[PDB]
Amino acid sequence: SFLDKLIETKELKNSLYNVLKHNFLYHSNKIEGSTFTTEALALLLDKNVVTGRHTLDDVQETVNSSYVFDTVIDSLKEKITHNFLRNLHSSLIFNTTLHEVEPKLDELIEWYYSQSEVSIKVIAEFHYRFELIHPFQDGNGRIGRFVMLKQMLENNLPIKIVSWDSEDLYRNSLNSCSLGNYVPLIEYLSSLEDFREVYKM
Amino acid sequence: SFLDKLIETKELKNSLYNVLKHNFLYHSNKIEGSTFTTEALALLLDKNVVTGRHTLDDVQETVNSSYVFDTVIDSLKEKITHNFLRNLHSSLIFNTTLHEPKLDELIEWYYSQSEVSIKVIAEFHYRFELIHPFQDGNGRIGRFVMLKQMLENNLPIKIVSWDSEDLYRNSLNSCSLGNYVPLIEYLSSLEDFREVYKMLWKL
Repeated sequence: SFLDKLIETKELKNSLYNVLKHNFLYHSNKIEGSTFTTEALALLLDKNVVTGRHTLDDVQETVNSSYVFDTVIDSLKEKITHNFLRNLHSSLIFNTTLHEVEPKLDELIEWYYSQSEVSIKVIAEFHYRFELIHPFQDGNGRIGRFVMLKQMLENNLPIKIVSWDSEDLYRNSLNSCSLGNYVPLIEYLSSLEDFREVYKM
Repeated sequence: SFLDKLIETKELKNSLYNVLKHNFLYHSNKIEGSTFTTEALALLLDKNVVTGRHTLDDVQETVNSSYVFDTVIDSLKEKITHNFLRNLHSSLIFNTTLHEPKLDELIEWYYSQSEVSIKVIAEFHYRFELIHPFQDGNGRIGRFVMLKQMLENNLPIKIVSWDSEDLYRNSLNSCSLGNYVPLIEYLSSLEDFREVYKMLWKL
């Protein structure tokens, strides 16, 4: 019923859609080095206004992140494919200084769509394996987290947004992980509060 | 000789080229509503960094103005054509909320002239504004063409300034076909850019 509210509340101001978009894009972009503050990003999303000091790459990648988010929500229920992911990537790196993999990725995808039920463990494993394959030059973190959110929303799972911190718990969690051992990432994701339960109002 | 110095310093930073680019783009963009200050514009051109409050369109149009400027200088001494102007336009409005016979007559008229002067530049300017070939960006494209024509014929380089832009628009208003005198008086009122920054090229 949550997804229903997300789609229905899309056009109204300060809604579930806009809040989720803001938090997710804020943390996900801040991990990758965006210098947008919460108010600067909110201002950019809402009124298309840029404030504070930023590189051109930061701004363009941010705007692209907004478009990619919208594309991800609009293209829910779609099967994750390589050309799909490349569409998201090229949409993400548009107008920037950028302007063995396929079989392993296909294997990962099949593994994902062979599950009887999807859980935080499955999503986390998909995340680490996707990062391990590393199909793209950059944005594997961003694209990967987008896919992660997509998977969470599609399967009515609790919405956990990877949050930036001062000790870098996310990256360290991915590092401590290894093949066959995804427990640190699962612990990290479980550590995070459910977004559904934060803004239940 | 000014042109030679302009070309030599094209690749150089904090040079005559960058001074001309900075001033010209500053005034030409500020006329159209850009909120970039001189320090913000200098920072953006030199280090590719955005500061202060701007719309996305302002930023993108500014950067586009930089690229278009570079393209205009690189295609000096080249003849102005419809595909050229359309190229300038598409380069100008890239990634923004948006994205003929009379014109040919004007172009042929320009390239049939024995000599080019401020009178020809002004007449071409007003006629270009009158045709208004593009939906938007006509002022910018037009001023680019003006600068191109000035540079090609070693004419005095006069940059249409935002301080004077009310006088520019009003002089443009007083103009009519066959009468481009107010615009000529206006351009003559403006200081020659060459003679302002003599330290950079002269002696």
